[PDB]
Parts: sequence; structure tokens; C-alpha cells
Amino acid sequence: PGGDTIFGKIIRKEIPAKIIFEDDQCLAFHDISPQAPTHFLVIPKKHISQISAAEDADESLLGHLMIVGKKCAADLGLKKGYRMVVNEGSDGGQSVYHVHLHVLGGRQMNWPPG
Amino acid sequence: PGGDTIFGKIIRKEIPAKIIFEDDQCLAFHDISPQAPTHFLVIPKKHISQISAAEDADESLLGHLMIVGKKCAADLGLKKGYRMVVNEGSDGGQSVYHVHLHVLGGRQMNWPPG
Ligand SMILES: Nc1ncnc2c1ncn2[C@@H]1O[C@H](CO)[C@@H](O)[C@H]1O
Ligand SMILES: Nc1ncnc2c1ncn2[C@@H]1O[C@H](CO)[C@@H](O)[C@H]1O
Repeated sequence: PGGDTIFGKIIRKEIPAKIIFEDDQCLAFHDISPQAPTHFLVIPKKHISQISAAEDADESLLGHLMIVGKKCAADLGLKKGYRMVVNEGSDGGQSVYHVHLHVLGGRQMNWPPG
Repeated sequence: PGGDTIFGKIIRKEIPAKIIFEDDQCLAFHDISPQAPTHFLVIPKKHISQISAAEDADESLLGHLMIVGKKCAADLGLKKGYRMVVNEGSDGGQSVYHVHLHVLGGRQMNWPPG
């Protein structure tokens, strides 16, 4: 359960993370290389390698990650907003093959988004 | 139906857009100010002003936007990957208050994501 990546280890608690939310579907934790004053990840407990591998039946789970991200952003005081990011594959900058939603805020986010 | 923003006008077809996908839940169309060789938006037909205003019952719809984004990215040949972005509020760089998912690819996306 949780798969064979860094994030599988986090889900199994084999290594800790700075956990800010947990429910039966997902986990949220602070990013170890933050790119903004607040930068956290929301990950499903189900191992989905990448967004391009998600199936139709995963829609509710994927949307759950954004609703959790909204809740966590509010808990962390992101009153002025935030940016949500999912990276796919090489061009997207994905390095860990377990779906993860980035939530960044606490500063003005620029454009383009990379 | 569709709300009182630019994107409401697009949903009602009062102004055209470069539509690449339509179903009963959402619309996808090319962005008018592209930041990558492929840059399109996926929007719900339901007016949700911003991700921070989405409700729990919207989870399936939000996840549908990413699954549509995955499908469109494949139709557009984004074999090397892509980045998905949702902007919230001022700090997120949101300018149109109707939820929209950006999908960018056809080049290496950089880090940080703005
Ligand atoms: N042990 C870890 N805890 C928290 N974030 C991590 C860990 N390993 C990698 N990351 C974050 O995972 C992301 C992968 O997209 C990165 O932003 C990276 O910094
Ligand atoms: N008529 C339009 N058709 C397509 N994209 C648009 C239109 N108006 C604004 N946008 C795009 O909407 C986004 C709002 O985040 C921008 O990336 C902007 O370029």
C-alpha cells in the first residue's frame, strides 16, 4: 500500500514528514524544498504513478486532493491566495512517480508558471 | 448558466474560443495568451468562482477537469508531459473568477512554477 517511491515510504510512515492533514484517501505535508513561504503537497494514499495514468474512476479522488489543498491553505492562513500545480512527466518536471499536488502561497506567484 | 465572466460568455458561445473538447460538464479551449507551445484551459460549465469556493460535492467535477486535461494533452501530442495549474486569488495570479485549469506543455517547464 502506497507504492515503491519516496511518497510510498511517507504514506507507510517509514519516514516522517511534516503532516498537516490525513484522512482515509490522502495525506498533506510540507515540501522539503519549499519554493514559497508556504509550499505543501497533497498525495493520494492510492498509488497512481502520474496524472496521465489516472482513470475515470479516480476523478473524485483527484478532486479531493484540491479540496484538501484548499482546506490546508486556509488552515495555514493563505488569505491572499495560492497556486496549485501537478507535474506530469519529463516536461512537467515530475521526479517522483506518485501523483502529487503542490500548493504554493505566501508570496505573489509569477507568470509563466515555469 | 456559465456565470458573468469572460468564461461565461465562452460557455454560452456568445464568443467563440478555440474549443478542443466539450462534454456536459466542461469545456477545453486554447489559451489566447499561450505561455508554452501548447497551452489550453479546462473549465467547468458550472460557475464556481475560485477553487477556494468549491464545495465537497464538487470533487468529482474538479477531478473531471484533470482527466479531460490528460485526454486533451494526449490528443495534442504531449508525449513528454505537461504541467497543470490552478490559480487562486491575488497571490495565485487569478484574473478571471471562474475556475480554470491551465495545461501547459511542448517545452520543458521550469521550477519554481512562478
Ligand atoms: N521526504 C520528502 N518530504 C517532503 N517533500 C519531499 C520529500 N522528497 C521529495 N520531496 C518533494 O517532492 C516534490 C516532488 O515533486 C519536490 O517538490 C520535493 O522537494
Ligand atoms: N477569450 C479568451 N479565450 C481564451 N483564453 C482567454 C480569454 N480571455 C482570457 N483568457 C486566458 O484566460 C486565462 C485566465 O487565467 C489567461 O491565461 C488568459 O490569457
